[PDB]
Parts: sequence; structure tokens; C-alpha cells
Amino acid sequence: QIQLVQSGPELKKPGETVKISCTTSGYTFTNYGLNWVKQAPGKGFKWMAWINTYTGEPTYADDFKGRFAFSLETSASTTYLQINNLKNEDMSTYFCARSGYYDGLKAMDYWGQGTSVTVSSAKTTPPSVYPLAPGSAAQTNSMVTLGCLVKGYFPEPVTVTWNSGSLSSGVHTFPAVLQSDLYTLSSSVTVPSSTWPSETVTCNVAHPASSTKVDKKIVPRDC
Amino acid sequence: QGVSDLVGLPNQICLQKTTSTILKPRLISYVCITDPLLAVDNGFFAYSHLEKIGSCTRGIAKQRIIGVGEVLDRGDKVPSMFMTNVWTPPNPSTIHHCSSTYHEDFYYTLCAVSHVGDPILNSTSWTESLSLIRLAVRPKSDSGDYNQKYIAITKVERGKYDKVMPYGPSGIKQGDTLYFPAVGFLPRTEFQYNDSNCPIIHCKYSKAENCRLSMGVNSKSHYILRSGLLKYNLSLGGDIILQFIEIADNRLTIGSPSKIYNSLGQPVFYQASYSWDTMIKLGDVDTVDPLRVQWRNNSVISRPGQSQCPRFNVCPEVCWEGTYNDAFLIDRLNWVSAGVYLNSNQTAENPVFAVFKDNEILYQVPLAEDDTNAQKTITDCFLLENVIWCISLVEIYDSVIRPKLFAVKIPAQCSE
Amino acid sequence: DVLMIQTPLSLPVSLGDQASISCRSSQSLIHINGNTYLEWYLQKPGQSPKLLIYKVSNRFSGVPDRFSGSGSGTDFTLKISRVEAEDLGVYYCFQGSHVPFTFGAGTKLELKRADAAPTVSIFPPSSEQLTSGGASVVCFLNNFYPKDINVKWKIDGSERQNGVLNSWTDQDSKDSTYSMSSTLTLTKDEYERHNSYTCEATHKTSTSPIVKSFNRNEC
Ligand SMILES: *[C@@H]1O[C@H](CO[C@@H]2O[C@@H](C)[C@@H](O)[C@@H](O)[C@@H]2O)[C@@H](O[C@@H]2O[C@H](CO)[C@@H](O[C@@H]3O[C@H](CO[C@H]4O[C@H](CO)[C@@H](O)[C@H](O)[C@@H]4O)[C@@H](O)[C@H](O)[C@@H]3O)[C@H](O)[C@H]2NC(C)=O)[C@H](O[C@@H]2O[C@@H](C)[C@@H](O)[C@@H](O)[C@@H]2O)[C@H]1NC(C)=O
Ligand SMILES: *[C@@H]1O[C@H](CO[C@@H]2O[C@@H](C)[C@@H](O)[C@@H](O)[C@@H]2O)[C@@H](O[C@@H]2O[C@H](CO)[C@@H](O[C@@H]3O[C@H](CO)[C@@H](O)[C@H](O)[C@@H]3O)[C@H](O)[C@H]2NC(C)=O)[C@H](O[C@@H]2O[C@@H](C)[C@@H](O)[C@@H](O)[C@@H]2O)[C@H]1NC(C)=O
Ligand SMILES: *[C@@H]1O[C@H](CO)[C@@H](O[C@@H]2O[C@H](CO)[C@@H](O[C@@H]3O[C@H](CO[C@H]4O[C@H](CO)[C@@H](O)[C@H](O)[C@@H]4O)[C@@H](O)[C@H](O)[C@@H]3O)[C@H](O)[C@H]2NC(C)=O)[C@H](O)[C@H]1NC(C)=O
Ligand SMILES: *[C@@H]1O[C@H](CO)[C@@H](O[C@@H]2O[C@H](CO)[C@@H](O[C@@H]3O[C@H](CO)[C@@H](O)[C@H](O)[C@@H]3O)[C@H](O)[C@H]2NC(C)=O)[C@H](O)[C@H]1NC(C)=O
Ligand SMILES: *[C@@H]1O[C@H](CO[C@@H]2O[C@@H](C)[C@@H](O)[C@@H](O)[C@@H]2O)[C@@H](O[C@@H]2O[C@H](CO)[C@@H](O)[C@H](O)[C@H]2NC(C)=O)[C@H](O)[C@H]1NC(C)=O
Repeated sequence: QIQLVQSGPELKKPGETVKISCTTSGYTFTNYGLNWVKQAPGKGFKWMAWINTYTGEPTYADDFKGRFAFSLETSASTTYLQINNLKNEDMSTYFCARSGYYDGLKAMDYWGQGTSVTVSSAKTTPPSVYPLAPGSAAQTNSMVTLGCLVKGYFPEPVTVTWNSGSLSSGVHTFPAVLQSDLYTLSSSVTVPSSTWPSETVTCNVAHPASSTKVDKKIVPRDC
Repeated sequence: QGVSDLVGLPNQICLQKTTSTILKPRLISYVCITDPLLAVDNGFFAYSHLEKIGSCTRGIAKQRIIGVGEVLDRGDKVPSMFMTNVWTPPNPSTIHHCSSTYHEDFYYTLCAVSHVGDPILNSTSWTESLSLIRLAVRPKSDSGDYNQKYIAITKVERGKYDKVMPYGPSGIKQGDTLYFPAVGFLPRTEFQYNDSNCPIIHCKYSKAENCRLSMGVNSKSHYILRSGLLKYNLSLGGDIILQFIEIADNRLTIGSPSKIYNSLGQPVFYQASYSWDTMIKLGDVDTVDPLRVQWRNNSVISRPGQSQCPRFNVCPEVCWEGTYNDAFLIDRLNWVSAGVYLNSNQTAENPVFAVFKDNEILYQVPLAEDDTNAQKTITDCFLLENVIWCISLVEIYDSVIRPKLFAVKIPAQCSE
Repeated sequence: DVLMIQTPLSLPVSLGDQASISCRSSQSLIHINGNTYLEWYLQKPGQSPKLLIYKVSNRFSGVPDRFSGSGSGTDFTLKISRVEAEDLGVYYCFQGSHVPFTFGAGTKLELKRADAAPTVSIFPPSSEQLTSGGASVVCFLNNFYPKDINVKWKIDGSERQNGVLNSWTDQDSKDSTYSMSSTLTLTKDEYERHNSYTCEATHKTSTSPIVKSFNRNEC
């Protein structure tokens, strides 16, 4: 039951200050130091600092000086990473990991679950949901693809089903991306040409932060 | 032919790890002899020591000698050293920290003059005053000051330093300029150090201050010691003007006895590992003025210590502990070095002549029976009929404490 | 800083084959205390990274014997001896000898399968969004393999790179394919200034681009 447990995900405006916590148990706190690691979305890892739990002194990389503070509370058996003056380029996942001294093992054997820091000036915005119906180009090989565009909402997550879940297979729901403070994602569903538009295909979007429910029926175009 | 410097393409040497005893040491030397100095250059040698009565630690000094001589085939194709010119100061208690560099017809030996004892331990009661003693390698009679000449240095440019002092056995020439190993005393208050740069990373009981605090003989010393060089340019005529060159701060440790030499046409540097960086510090010189060394990342050779900074310690601690055990580069392309180390962790004993690269000891052989106490070692390597030889001085307790001298031929092959 | 070159960055394997990742170093990793601190980690989607190998060749508590680490100096190799489903994931080498500590780019260990051209679907802006004053053209490129694909947008035959928003899924757990979405956003006004919108897919399955198009002129 050696475990690392980090504070919950964070939503912060540009310029604000966040303080991530990582609490350890199942071993004597000061027989191991602790690394902080940064993972940018869809990218690799970057080492940030290593803090000595006996002395409290961090050894940090040059890229993380000044507006980054690596401290600890020995009583609570926990360590903290504070980021002042937050900017877009800090939006990332931050892990804490156990790293012992030269007296033992200094590889990172146990990791925390991660903490996600999101940076946007937006308050809770619902999604704008638009339907995607094909144009005149022929219905390829006795199947048709339809879609939903879920634009400009905040924060994550939305959930997207088709026909209240009836169509689970044949669905690609894509990861949302953040642009100009808001998330956009899209979803495609693929069904046999007989079933659409003979029977209805409607997509169901739910955004709980704003308490929003959308249903959009996909209907064909004259064009 | 005869004896010459390690230059050109020497006869090839064994480059594989081998625990066969293929090194054949040959002793060439036959109450206390201490503070030794050895230096070897161009078939000539400089040697110094201090003879004390009673202790080696306390005790009145009866005689300081500084000699130069020739290094020749002693008869059995084994090189030894033949004294040719010896100097003795009147007061053997006033001469300290001599270091010898060779130029053409002479050996110039730069010394500190002290009436308060060792300037390292009495650093703020010592008034900086230095001297040169010039000794001809091939003296001739009735030649005035040719054989022996004594010069008091009057002009020293120390840069930002309070006092400067030769610190090490030997130095080099470049053209007609001499560079001696040296040390600068700097007030602890004027010392600029960022504790952020103290490598404390995986060190449980280290604190970032430990580097700064270990730049002097103790944590509350008035002065820190930085190693470096003292330049003396012979083409200037006039009187002797000495200049101090501070060492760059990469892998910076406390000022300590160091040595600069030429090998295969390039200058190499070795600095003794007092303080916490107990792994051996040596390497080629990037620049002479200012002094920068590209230290080897050597993982196999260290030095004995005491409780806080023992052999193989890499963690910053506040300590002033260690021994001068140098090594000489003998092959630059494979960075192979020869030198004598004390194979023990916390006691000064068990000399071992080793040939080693950064990460492995290729071969080695002890120079005594186990538990024989030892101290300073100085090794210098040269060519004899294009065969690489090394001579090493090793301080030893037997029963007299005295420097023994060994000649070691480095083999061309690894068959036992 | 020390750079860590992982090659390759994608490793397609068939279950039960053997795989090997080369991590190579810009400066030697032999610490002056004699230890070479080169470690291998594995991250699975939505999970923490897990410690696989330490000090070059030493496996961690709980690691199958299939995982073996070798190398010295600046060249190191991770070897997986037969590949299992629970092996697939992202592998990171990591040096801990010189500050700052650095990772490799990562190697994706993925499942091999026959090549598969994408199904490309284009969608004009909906009447709803046009009413609200925006205009997004959407392109779906579904169920393709291998992963490497490039999409180009054209408007009336000129390339458009501004306003494009791309997204992609990981390897589908059933068909082992990848899908991707590309959205070009514009104002209502600039969309109605033009007539033809085209989506071009470049993929190893066809020497020519896969082209889907629509003309706003057509009803
Ligand atoms: C002379 O000193 C060395 C080094 O001592 C260490 O460093 C100094 C600075 C100081 O901190 C000492 O307290 C340290 O011990 C000794 O070599 C080392 O000796 C210790 C104790 O005998 C031994 O400790 C065991 O290590 C096992 C494995 O350790 C792992 O981590 C290390 C890095 O931190 C790796 O180098 C190693 O490969 C492992 O991955 C561990 O399972 C045990 O529970 C102990 O903790 C060191 O490992 C040991 N290692 C080496 C590589 O030097 C010398 O000790 C003597 O020689 C060695 C070769 C062994 O035979 C020892 O048993 C023996 O006492 C010491 N010599 C003397 C005469 O005292
Ligand atoms: C001690 O730290 C000082 C501060 O270093 C800087 O601040 C800390 C908080 C941290 O952010 C460091 O990573 C920063 O570099 C060092 O002084 C700094 O030295 C750097 C490197 O020379 C220098 O950058 C350059 O300076 C010139 C302008 O003079 C400029 O034209 C370049 O574009 C570039 O910015 C910093 O300006 C300088 N900071 C200050 C306030 O002086 C200091 O370095 C030592 O002194 C400096 C001036 C140089 O001679 C360095 O080579 C030298 O080591 C550090 N001192 C030690 C002993 O480590
Ligand atoms: C023994 O290991 C040492 C490391 O512990 C080696 O020193 C390192 O050598 C590499 C290769 O030359 C250097 O990387 C280069 O650095 C320069 C810039 O150097 C400047 O900046 C750094 C940090 O910002 C600073 O430490 C320097 O003093 C300089 O101010 C780049 O331009 C290159 O592209 C390359 O990245 C390391 O910086 C250097 N580190 C140290 C601490 O000296 C040493 O070379 C090894 N010795 C041998 C014989 O192999
Ligand atoms: C030791 O001192 C001697 C004596 O001065 C130095 O010789 C000097 O060397 C430099 C450069 O090699 C000369 O400086 C410049 O020379 C050029 C011609 O190369 C000239 O055009 C410049 O106006 C300038 O003077 C210098 O003249 C020269 N002096 C003599 C008497 O030769 C030597 O450099 C010194 N060595 C060291 C290591 O300091
Ligand atoms: C360390 O130095 C002191 C220096 O004391 C005196 O003051 C200096 C500023 C300088 O002028 C010196 O020449 C002076 O001697 C030594 O202390 C003196 O020692 C002598 C000889 O034993 C004695 O006659 C004096 O009374 C001492 N004076 C004082 C003030 O202590 C001291 O012995 C030196 N230490 C070492 C380790 O030998």
C-alpha cells in the first residue's frame, strides 16, 4: 500500500496561481525524495525538480526556475508544486514520483495518478451542436457516414451517444481540442444505407457543467 | 637512444584489462624525510625534500634540500636519477611549497618564504613573499651565478586575490614562459558562489551551502583557496614579474596541490581531491590563460579520506581531507594514465601503481606489503629508447618515513 | 542538456513477435560513482508510467522476464522477447546521470495489420451554423492503417492552412485502425465567397491523394 495521491484536476485563468499537492503513504516519508514530471498533451515527458525529503531542498531544472516553487510539508508527509503567473504553455499533466537517494534506488518505482492543469479564461459555456449530413456525392459501398460537430464549450467533459446508445459500434468520437479558450470535438457514426434516412439517426450530447442536453436529428439535404 | 619526453609515437602499450601481474616495478632509491617534490623533464629531474628530526607532524627541521640532476640508463636498460647540483637554505624552517619547472639549461623552483609556519594553516599571519631558486642541470666550476642563483620576487599581480602562493610539485614551459601550480587566498566575504550550483541532488545529508563552506580549510575560515597558475615570462627581462591566473569554476573544489605537465604535445592538469569530490580530478587543458581543464569523468580512481569525505564519496560535505596522488597521461587517443593510488577507504596506506582509463583499471601492481602506511605520490612518465617508462615517488613508513622511488616499464603486450 | 534519441518512434509488431528499442545518448551516462542510470518506463493510455528497467539491465519488482535491458556508455537497447497485448503502449528511456534529467521522445508499440486506405467523408456547413454566423467544413478519414497520414484543404483549388483543427483516435481495439477528423472553420461571409471545398488525404495505400469534394453551387 505504498501510494502517491495528487490533488484533483484544476481549471485556472491565464496569470493565476495553482498549487498541486502530492501525498505519500505506506513508507517512511524521508527515506525517499520525490520527482516532479510534466507531460504536455499528446507529447513526451519532461523532468522538473527532485526534492530531498530529509532536507527540504529541491534541485530543479533551469527551465523551471523563478515562477515554480517545489516545497513540502513533512508533517502532512506531502509535497507541493506551485506555479505562479500561469500561462497557456503550462497546460499539462503533472506527476509526482518516488525517487530514492544514492543509498537505495533512485529510479521512479511508484508514481502518482497525475494532476491535470487546464488554462482558459472562459466560464462555463455549453456546446453548440451542429449536424453533419452528406452532400450529393454517392453513398459509398452501401454504407453512409453521418456526424455531429460539438463546438465551443467549457469545461470538459461532454458525452456523446447516437440513438441513445443503440449504435455503439461504428462510432468514432474524437478527442476535443482547445482553441481560443473553448473545446471543439466531433463524432462520426457509420450505418448501412438502408437504415438512413429510412430510420432516424440523432446524436445525443450532454454537458453537465452547464446542465445542458442536446439532441440533433440528422436529416438529409436537398443539395 | 637516451631519455626524452613522452612525445611522438611511443612504442605501443597494452590496452586491455588484465589481472596478470605484467607490471614489473624496479626500486631505484636505496628521523623523517617529508614535503617531497619530484619533477622530470627532458632527461633531467628536480627533487626536493625536508628532513625533520623526531616526528613528521611536529618536530624541528634539520635540512631542506632542493636538487637537480640527470635521468639516464643506469646500466641494465632501467632508468634512474643521478643528482648533479644541490642547494640548501640556511634556515630550513622558512622554505615552503616549492614547485619546479624546467627551461633549457635550468630548473626554476618557486618557493614561499615563511616565518609563521605553513601559510595554509597560518594564512592571515603570513605576509606573502616568494622566491625563485635557479639550478643548472649541468653545472660547471667558477661560473658565478650559473650553477645556483637566488631571486626574491618583488612584483606579483594577484588579480582580485589577497595573497598567492605556489601549490604543487611541478609546472610547464610554453615558449619562454613558465607556469607553476599555484593557489590564491581570497577573503570569504568577497567570494561569489551560487549555492544553486552545488551538486546535492541525490544526497540525503548534504545541504546546498556545503560547497561554499568547503572552499576553505574549515567552514569559518577567513580565506577560501582557489587553485591556479603563476606565470613568469622570461623574455620580459627587468625584474621578475609574477602573474596569477585563476582556474575556471567547472567542477570547482578547494584550492589544493596540483600539477601541470606536457604529454604527447598537449598540457594536462591534475588537482588533488581534498574536500568532497573524492574522485580523481585530471584532464587536458582547454586554455592556459585563463586556466580551464576538461576533467575526466573518471569512475574508478579516488583517494583515502576520513569520517565525512571517505574514498569514493561524491556527496557535498564540509571537509578538508585527502592526499596528493597524481597520475600522468601516457596515451591520449585512448586516455590511458599511469599513477599510484592508496587502496584504502579511510587510512593512508597500500600504494598501488595502476594504469587506467576513465572507467576501468587496465592493470596494476602493489608497491609494498599490505598495511604499510603511505602518503603523497608523484608520477612522471617519459621515453627510453621509445619505450614508455614512469618513475614514481611514494612517501612510505617502514623504520624511517621517507620517499621511495620506483621505475616502472609499461608493457607492450598483455601476456603474463 | 543530454539528448536521448529513441529509434524507432513507432514499432508495429504482430502478437508474439519480438521487439527492440534503441535509446542513444548525446553524452556518456557513466556517473563518476560507476553507475549508469539509464531506465526504461512504459505508459499506457490513461495510466501512470510504470517502471520497467533500472541501471541499464536490472528489472523492477513484477516485470516479466521477456523485458531485458542491455547497453553501455551511450548505446542501450530494450528488448521484448515475445509481445503480449498488455505490452502495447508507449516506451520511454530516461537518463538520471546528468542534470537536468531527460527522457526520449517515446516509442509507440502498436499492433500490426494489413494496410487499409481511409474512408473519407466531407460535410458542408449546416444550415444552423450558417444562421448563427459561422461556417465549418468537416472531413472524416476513418479506419485507416498505417497511422501516418496528411490532410490538405483546398478552397476553389488553392491550399488553405489557416483555421484547420485536426484530431485523431488511438488504435481501435477491434480492427486495429486509426481514424482522424479535420475541421476548417471560416466566417459565413468568406464561405459564401467561394464555391468548391476539397479535402485531400495522403497515405501510403495510394500514390495519388484520396479526394473528397463538394460544390456549394449544387442543388
Ligand atoms: C570502501 O568504500 C566502498 C564505497 O563505500 C560507499 O561509499 C562511501 C562514500 C560511503 O558512503 C560508504 O558508507 C559506502 O558503503 C565500499 O563499497 C561499498 O560497501 C558497502 C557496504 O559494505 C556496500 O553496500 C551494500 O550495497 C549493496 C548494493 O548496493 C547498490 O547501490 C550502489 C549505489 O549506491 C551500487 O554501487 C551497487 O552496485 C548496488 O546496485 C546492497 O544490496 C547492500 O545492502 C549494502 O548496502 C556497497 O554496495 C559497496 N559497493 C561498491 C560498488 O563499492 C567498500 O566496501 C567493501 O568493498 C565492496 C566491494 C564490498 O565487498 C563491501 O562489502 C566491502 O565492505 C569499502 N571498503 C572497505 C574495506 O570498507
Ligand atoms: C549566480 O547567478 C547569477 C544570476 O544568474 C541568473 O539568475 C538566477 C536567479 C538564475 O535565473 C540563472 O540561471 C540566471 O542566469 C549569475 O549572473 C548571471 O549570469 C548569466 C550568464 O552570464 C547572465 O546572462 C547573460 O548576461 C549578459 C548581460 O551582462 C547578457 O548580455 C546575456 O544576454 C545574458 O543575459 C545574467 O545576466 C547574470 N545575472 C546577473 C544579475 O548578473 C552569476 O553568473 C556569474 O556572473 C555572470 C554575470 C557571468 O559572468 C557568469 O558567467 C557567472 O557565472 C552566477 N554566479 C555564479 C558564480 O554561479
Ligand atoms: C565530463 O562530463 C561533463 C558533464 O558532467 C562534461 O561537461 C559537459 O560537456 C558537454 C559537451 O561539451 C556540454 O554540453 C555542451 O554545452 C555547451 C554550452 O556549455 C555552456 O552551458 C552549460 C549549461 O547551460 C554550462 O554548464 C557551460 O559551462 C557553458 O556555459 C553547448 O553549446 C553544446 O551544444 C553542448 O550541449 C556540457 O555543458 C558540459 N557540462 C559541464 C558541467 O561542463 C565533460 O565534457 C565530460 N568530460 C569528458 C572528458 O568527457
Ligand atoms: C612574453 O613576453 C614577450 C615579450 O614581449 C612576448 O613576445 C610578444 O608577443 C606578442 C605576440 O606574439 C607581441 O605582441 C604583438 O606582436 C605583433 C606581431 O606579431 C605586433 O604587430 C603588435 O603590435 C603586438 O606587439 C609582442 O610584440 C612580443 N614582444 C616581443 C619583445 O617579442 C610574449 O608574447 C609573452 N608571452 C606570454 C605567454 O605572455
Ligand atoms: C601563526 O602565526 C602567529 C603569528 O604571530 C605574530 O603576528 C603575525 C601577524 C606575524 O607578525 C608573525 O611574524 C608573529 O609571530 C604565530 O604566533 C607567534 O609565534 C611565535 C613563535 O612561536 C611567538 O614568539 C609569538 O609570541 C606568537 N605570537 C602570537 C600573536 O601568537 C604562530 O606560532 C603561528 N602558527 C603556526 C601554526 O606555527
